[PDB]
Amino acid sequence: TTYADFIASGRTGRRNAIHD
Amino acid sequence: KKGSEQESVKEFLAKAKEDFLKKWENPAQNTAHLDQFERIKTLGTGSFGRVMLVKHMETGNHYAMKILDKQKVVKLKQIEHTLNEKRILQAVNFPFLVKLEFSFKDNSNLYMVMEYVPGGEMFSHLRRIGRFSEPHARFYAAQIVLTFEYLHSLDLIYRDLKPENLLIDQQGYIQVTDFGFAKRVKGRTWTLCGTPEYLAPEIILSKGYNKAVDWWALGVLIYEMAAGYPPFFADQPIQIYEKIVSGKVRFPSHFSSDLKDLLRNLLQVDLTKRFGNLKNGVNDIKNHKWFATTDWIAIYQRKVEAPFIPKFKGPGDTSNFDDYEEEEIRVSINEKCGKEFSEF
Ligand SMILES: CCn1c(C2=C(N)NON2)nc2c(C#CC(C)(C)O)nc(O[C@@H](CCN)c3ccccc3)cc21
Repeated sequence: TTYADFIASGRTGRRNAIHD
Repeated sequence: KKGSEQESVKEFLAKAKEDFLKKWENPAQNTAHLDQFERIKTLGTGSFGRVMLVKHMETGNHYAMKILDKQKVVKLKQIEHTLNEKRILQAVNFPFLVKLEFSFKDNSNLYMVMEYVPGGEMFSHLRRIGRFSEPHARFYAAQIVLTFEYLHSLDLIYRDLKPENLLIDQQGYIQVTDFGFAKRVKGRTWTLCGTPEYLAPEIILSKGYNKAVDWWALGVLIYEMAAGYPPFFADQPIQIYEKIVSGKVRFPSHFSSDLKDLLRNLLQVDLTKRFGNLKNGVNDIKNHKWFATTDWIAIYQRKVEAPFIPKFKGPGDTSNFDDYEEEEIRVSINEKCGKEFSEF
C-alpha cells in the first residue's frame, strides 16, 4: 500500500524548505 | 443563478489593491524593541533562526516572534527573501493570513512579531488523525483558494504552501504563516525555492515561472489532506522531482470522482493547461463540481461552522506545538550585516 511505503520513507516528519 | 457576487468580488479586490499599494509605498519599520517582550518558549526552528512564543509585557498579550540571524541569512542567500517577507506582510490584509504586529532589528538579528495561533499547524493534526474527510479537506481548500485569489490579485506569489505553514485558529479557520518565500512578481521569476514535495515542474526545470506554481501546490495540498500522504514522495528529493515532472499521479481508491477530476486539472505539469491559470482563472476552481456545496461568501465571512476545533487550554498554551530545544538569544556588541539589511 502507498500508505505503508509513505511511513517507510524518511519523509513523514516536518519538511524543511530547500532554503536557497 | 445570480453571479453578481462576481462584481462584488471584483469591487472588493480593487479596494484591496488600493490599500496594499498605499502600505507597500510607505512601509512600517522598527515599531518595537526586544526587551518589550518576554521570551517564553520555542514554537519552531530553521536554518537561519527560530520562532518563539512571547508576551508583550505592558499589554500582557501573547505573540509569536520570528528571530532571524543576519549572518546566517547572508550565508544562506536569503537576504532578499527576508526583505520580501517583511515588506509583503506589512502591506497585506486578509482573514486567513497571520498578521504582522511589529518588526525591528538589532546588532545580530531581525525580528518579526505576529499573531500567535494556538491551535498549531495543520501538519500535526493531519499526521495524528491520518487523513481528513473530503468535506473537512474542502473546508480548508476553500480558504486557500480565496487566499490565493487575494494574493495573486496583488501580484504576490506565496511559494511555500504545505500543512506545516497552515495554522488553525480557535474557530477552526486557517491562518497562513511563513511568508519567507513570498514575492511580488509581475511576469516571471526564477528562484529555486520551496519544499520538494510541493515544487511545481516549472520550478524544478529552472525555466522561469509565475503565480501558477501556487495552484499546483494547492493540488498537492488537497491531495495530502484527503490521502494522508502527498502525491509525490520518495526517500530523497532527487527521486521526488523525477516523479513530479513525469506527468503521472495515482489516487487513493477512496477519492471521489469529482476530487480526482479537480486534482488532475490542478496537477497538470504543463502550466498552460492548469486550473487557476486558464482563461477563467480561479473561477474554474470555484465553479468545479467538488466545490459545489461551498458557500464562498460565508467562508470569507467565517460564517461556516468548522469541522474541527483544536483544544484550547488558555492564552499562552502551546500543547498543540512540538517541543524544541531552547537557546539563549545573544545580541552582539557589534552591528552585523548593516548594509545588507538597511531596508529592513
Ligand atoms: C513556529 C510556527 N510558526 C509561526 C506561528 C505563529 N504565527 N503562531 O504560532 N506559530 N509563525 C511562523 C513563521 C512565520 C512567519 C511570518 C508570518 C513572520 O512570515 N515562520 C515559520 O517558519 C519557520 C520554520 C520553517 N519555515 C522558520 C523559523 C525561523 C527561520 C525560518 C523559518 C514558522 C512559524
